[PDB]
Amino acid sequence: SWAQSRDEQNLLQQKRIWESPLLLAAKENNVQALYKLLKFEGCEVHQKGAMGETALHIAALYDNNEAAQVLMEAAPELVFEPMTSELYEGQTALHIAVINQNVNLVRALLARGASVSARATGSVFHYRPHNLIYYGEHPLSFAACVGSEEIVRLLIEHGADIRAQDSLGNTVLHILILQPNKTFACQMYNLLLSYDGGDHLKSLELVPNNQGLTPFKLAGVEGNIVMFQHLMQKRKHIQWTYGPLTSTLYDLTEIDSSGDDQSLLELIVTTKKREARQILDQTPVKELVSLKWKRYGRPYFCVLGAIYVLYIICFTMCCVYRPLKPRITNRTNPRDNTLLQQKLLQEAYVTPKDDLRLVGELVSIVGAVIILLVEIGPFHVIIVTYAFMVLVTMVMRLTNSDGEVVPMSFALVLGWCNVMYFARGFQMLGPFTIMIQKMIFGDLMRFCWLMAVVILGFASAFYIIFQTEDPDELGHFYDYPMALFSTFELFLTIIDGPANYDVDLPFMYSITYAAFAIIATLLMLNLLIAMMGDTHWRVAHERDELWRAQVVATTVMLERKLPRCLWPRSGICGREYGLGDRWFLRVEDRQD
Amino acid sequence: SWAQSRDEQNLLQQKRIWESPLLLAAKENNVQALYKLLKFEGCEVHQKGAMGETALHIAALYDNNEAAQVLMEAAPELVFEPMTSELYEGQTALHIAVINQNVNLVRALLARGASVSARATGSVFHYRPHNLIYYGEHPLSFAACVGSEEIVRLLIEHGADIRAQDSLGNTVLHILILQPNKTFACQMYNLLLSYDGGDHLKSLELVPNNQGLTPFKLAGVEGNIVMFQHLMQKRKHIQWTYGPLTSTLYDLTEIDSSGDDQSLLELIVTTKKREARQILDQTPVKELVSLKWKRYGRPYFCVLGAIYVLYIICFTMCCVYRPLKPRITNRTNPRDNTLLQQKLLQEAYVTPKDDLRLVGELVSIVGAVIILLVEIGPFHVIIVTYAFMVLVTMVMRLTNSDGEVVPMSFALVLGWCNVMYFARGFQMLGPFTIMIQKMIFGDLMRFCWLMAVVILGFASAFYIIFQTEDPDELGHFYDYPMALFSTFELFLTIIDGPANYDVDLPFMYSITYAAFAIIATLLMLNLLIAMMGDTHWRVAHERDELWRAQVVATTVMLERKLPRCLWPRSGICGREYGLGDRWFLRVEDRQD
Ligand SMILES: NCCOB(c1ccccc1)c1ccc(Br)cc1
Ligand SMILES: NCCOB(c1ccccc1)c1ccc(Br)cc1
Repeated sequence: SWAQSRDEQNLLQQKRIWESPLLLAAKENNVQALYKLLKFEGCEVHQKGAMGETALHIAALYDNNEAAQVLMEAAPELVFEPMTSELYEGQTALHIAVINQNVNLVRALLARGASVSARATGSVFHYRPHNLIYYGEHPLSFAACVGSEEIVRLLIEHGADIRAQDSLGNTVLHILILQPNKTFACQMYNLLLSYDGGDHLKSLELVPNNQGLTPFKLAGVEGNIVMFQHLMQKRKHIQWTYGPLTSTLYDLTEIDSSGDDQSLLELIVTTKKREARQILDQTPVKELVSLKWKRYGRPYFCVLGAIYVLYIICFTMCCVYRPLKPRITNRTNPRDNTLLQQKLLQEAYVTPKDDLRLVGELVSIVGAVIILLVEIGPFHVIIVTYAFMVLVTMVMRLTNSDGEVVPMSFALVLGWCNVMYFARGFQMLGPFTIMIQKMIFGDLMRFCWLMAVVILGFASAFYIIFQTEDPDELGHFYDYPMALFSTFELFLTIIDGPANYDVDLPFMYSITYAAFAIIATLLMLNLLIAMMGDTHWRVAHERDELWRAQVVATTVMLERKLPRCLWPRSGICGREYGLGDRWFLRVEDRQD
Repeated sequence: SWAQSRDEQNLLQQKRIWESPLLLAAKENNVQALYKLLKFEGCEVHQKGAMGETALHIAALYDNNEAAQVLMEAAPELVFEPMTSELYEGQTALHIAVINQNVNLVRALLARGASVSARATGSVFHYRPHNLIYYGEHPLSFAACVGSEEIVRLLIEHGADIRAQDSLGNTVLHILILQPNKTFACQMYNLLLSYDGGDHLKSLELVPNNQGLTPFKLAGVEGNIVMFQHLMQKRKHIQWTYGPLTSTLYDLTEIDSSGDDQSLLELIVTTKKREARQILDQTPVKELVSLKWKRYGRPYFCVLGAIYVLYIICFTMCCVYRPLKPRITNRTNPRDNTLLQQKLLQEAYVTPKDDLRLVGELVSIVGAVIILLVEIGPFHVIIVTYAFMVLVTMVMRLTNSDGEVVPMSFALVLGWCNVMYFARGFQMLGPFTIMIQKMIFGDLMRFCWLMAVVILGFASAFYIIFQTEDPDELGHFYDYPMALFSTFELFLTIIDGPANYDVDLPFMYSITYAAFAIIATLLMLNLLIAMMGDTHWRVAHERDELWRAQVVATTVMLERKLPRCLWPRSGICGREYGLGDRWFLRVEDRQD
C-alpha cells in the first residue's frame, strides 16, 4: 500500500539520520559535533539522506537555526539544495523555515539569497484526501497559509510573485479558500491583494483557476461562507441610507447564469459538497432565487407539471381501452387453473372508437421520443426507463407476443411515480418527496437484505410444513416461489394468515408461525425506531434546506432549455444608467 | 411588476444625480462645487431630479448639513419644496433630517421655518407587506418612531400637533404600537402623552382609529404585549397591600363585550395574527376568561352539546326505522349481480309505529331550519351542509327517487363529526380535535395528491394484469374504478391481498404487488415520520394555547345569542360604590 511506504521512509530516514553523524548532529543541533565533522575531519557535507535530504534540510525540519547556520557558514551551497526524493521532489530549506514560521531563519535564508520561486512538486504536497494539509508549491503560498504575515511580506520584499500559479493553476488567493481558519484567512487574503499591480484589468481576483474558476466563484462551490461574505464587499454598491433602510445594489455578474456555465448558481447545485448548499441562502443570492421563483419559475413548473399530468393520464386511457379478444386459444388446454383472455388485435380496423385510440397511441410515442430528444435525482431515471418501455411495447406491438402485458405494465407506475417528482416545489410536500428520495435509494436497498434473510428462513420453512399438507385447502405455500410470496405478504400481515380451522393444522405450522409473527414485528418495530435519527432539530432544517436546494436546482434547469421571448434576465443592466454595463439587483433591508 | 419599478427609479435617480452636476455636488457634499454652480454660473437651483427631488432633497438623503446649508443659504426656498414624484409625493427636506436623526439639521430646518405638518403621502410610505417600514405621514410621527426624543420635543416646540391623524386615521400613539422596539417605544409613548391638553375628556388615548380602535385596543389585536402591559398601568387601581397580598382592581371597560363589538375579546379570537393569541393569557384578561368558563360557560356548552347529541341520535333513529318494501321491481332484470330491496313508501299510513316517525321526521326538519335560522373553524361548514342534506332528502322524499339513499347518507357522518366539535373544551380532548382540525384541512388535502399518484400507477397496473385474468376468482380488479378501489384498500392493507392460491397467478401480478407493498409502506412510514415536526416542546404549548384560543372563542359566542335573564356581566359595576360607573374585577395575587 501507499499509506505504509511513507511510514517506512519516515523510519528509513531516521535510520540514515541516526547512521549519518552529519545528519545526526544536524538533527540534535550539536554545534560541537558539526565542526568536528566539517572543519577538522571533512565529512560529506552534501550528505543525501534517505529522503534525498541534506544536513541543512534536517537542520530545517527542526528549528535549529544554529545547526542551519553552521551548515550554511561552512557550506553556503546547501541552501539551493532541493529535496532529491520522490516524496519531497522540490522542497528546499526555505520551505521548512516558512512553514515553521522561523522568521529569523527565513530572514537569514533570504539574506543568503534563497529562491522565492521554487516549486515543491513532491507527492506529499498534493491535494489528496489522504494528505492532511495543502498549502501549494510556492513559498509565498506557504507563508499565506500559516498566517505569518511578517513572512508573507518578507517574501514579497525579495521578489515573490503573487501571479505565480502552481500545477493546478491556483494563485495564492485560491489556496486561502481551502483553509479552516477563515476568520484569519481574510486578513491574509487582503494582505495579498495590496501587492497587486494596481490596475483594474488583469487583476489577481480575476485570474481564473485551471477549471475556469475565479477566487470569488470558488468560495461558493466549496461552501466557504466567511470568504464568500468577505469577497462580496469588493463587488457591491450601496445607494442610500434612509435611517434603518439601506438599499444596497449588488454586482450580480458571475453570480448569474450569463455564461453558458460560467455561473455560480450552476456550480452550487451540481457539486456534492454539503457545505455548498448554504451558499444560495446567502443574502446576495437568496434575494435572487426567491424572486426567480415567486414569479415565472413557479408557474412554468406548473405548466410542465400539468402537461406531464395529462400526458400520463392519456397513456393510462389507452391501456384501459385497448385491443380485445375473447381468447383464441382453444380452452384451458395447458393447466386447468388458467384465467387467460388474450386481448391482441394485430389489425388496424375498429375505426369508430379506435380512431380515437389511433391518435392516442401516436401521442404517447411522439412524447416518449420527445422525452428522449431532450436527454441525448432518482426522478431522472424514472422518466427515461418509462419512455423506454413505451418503445418496447411498440415492439411487442406489431409482433403481438403473449407477454404483451409485461412491458406495458412497467410504464404505468413509472409514469405516475415520476409525476410525484412535481411535488418537489409546488407546495410544502416537496421535503416529503425528498425524504422518500433518501428512503427508496438509501435504507430500503440495505434494509431489504435483512428482511429477505428473515423471509428466506421462514418461507422455506412454511413450504416444508405444507409440502406434506394438501394445497387445496390452505394452499398459501404451494409453489417454490409462491411459498415465499405468501410469507412476504404474511411478513406484512396483508393476508388473513394461514388460518384454516376445518383441517388439522400440522404440528409444526402452529409452532413456526408464532415464531414468525413475533420476529416479523420485532423487525418491523425496530425499523420504525430506526427512522428517528432524522427528527432532532437540524434534520428538519437539513431536508428543508435540501428541498430549497432542489428547488433552486429546478429553477436553473428551466432557464436553459426554455426560449428567451419570455423570462427576462435577473436585475437591471448597466445601460441608460451610469453603471458598468454588468445586471444589478436592488435589495433594500432594515437593521435594528 | 411594481417591485422592479422602484428598483429602476432608484437607478434612474442616480443617473439624473450623476447627470445633474448640481444634484451631484449636493450628493458628494462638494462645497467647492455648489458655489461654482449657484453663485458664479447660475445653474438651475430648483433642479427636479428623476424622483422629483431637489438639490436640497439630495443634500438631505445623505447627511450633508454643509451641502444642505449651501442650498438653503443660496436659495432659501428649497426647504418648502416637497418631493414632486409619485413614490415620494409629500416628502420634504425635513422628513429626511428627522429620519436621519440629524438633530442639528432638524434644528436648522426648523430655524429656517420648515413646516411641521407636511404629510408624506407617497406610495413608498404606505402600510404594505412589501414595504419594510411604516412611520406615518407627519414629521412628529417620524421622530416618534426613530426614538430621537430630542427631535420629538423639538418638533412639538415648533407647533407639532399630536392630534394630527394621517390618512388611516392613526394618531402618533397608534403608530408606536406597530414597532419592534417595544421596550423603548414605551418611553416614547409616554413622552407623547405629556404634551396633551391635560383634560380628562377628548384624550389622545381615546382618539379611535378609523376602524374604531383606540390605541389601547389596538395593542391587543396586534399581539403587542409590552405596550399592552404598559397601557394597563393607566387603567387599573390597587385596593390594599397586605404584605405579599395585593388585591388589584382592573378597569375592564374596552376589555369587555359591552359594546356590540367595541370589545377587545371579540377582536383577539377573530384576527388571524398568531401573536394576538398571547393576549387573552395576560393577567388582566386570563382572570376574566378563566372565571367566564369555570361557571356559566362550561355548563351551557354542555347544554347545547347534550341537545345536539340527542338531535343527532334522533335523526339516526329515523333512518334505521324508515319506510320498507320487499322491492317492487320484477327481479334482477338488469344485471344478475343486483342486491336491491327498495324501501320507499310514498303513503302516510302505517300510523301505529309510524306516528312515532311522523313527529320524528318533523323534529329533524324544524331543527335543520333552526340550524339555518341562526346562520342567516371547519366545524362551521360541517353543521351547515348537514342541514342542507336534510332539506334535499325532504325533496328526494315526496318525489321518491331511486337515489333516496345518497342524500340521506351524507347527513349521518356530518351529524356526528360535528358532535366531536363539542370535544373542543369540555375536557382535555379539546387539543386533540384542534390537532385533527389542522390535519383534515392541512396535510391531508396535500398528502392525498402524493398517494393518488402512487395508486394511479399501481391500480392502473393491477387492472391490466387481471384484465387477461378472469374476475370470477380473484376479481379484486374488475371494473375501471373498482380496480382503483381495491388498490386503495390494498394501499391500507385492509384487504387480504389478492391471494388466490388455487389459480395460477399471472407472472406480472406476483412481481408488481411486491413492488406495491414496499412503496406503499415507504409512503406510509414516511408519512408517520412527517408528523414529528409538532412534538418538540413549543408545539405542545402552541396547540394547547390554540385550544384555549378556541375555548375563549366559544365563550364569547354564547354570550351574544343567549338571553340576559341568565349570565351576568363580568365583575361589579361602579354604582352604589364610589367608582366611575365603569364593571371591575377584583383579582388579588401574591408575590415572593
Ligand atoms: N432532461 C431531463 C429533465 O430533467 B429533470 C426531469 C424533469 C421531468 C421528469 C424527470 C426529470 C430533472 C431535474 C432535476 C433533477 Br435533481 C433531476 C432531473
Ligand atoms: N352560528 C353557528 C354557531 O357557531 B359555531 C357552531 C356551533 C355548533 C356546531 C357547529 C358550529 C362555531 C363556533 C366557533 C367556531 Br371557531 C366555529 C363555529
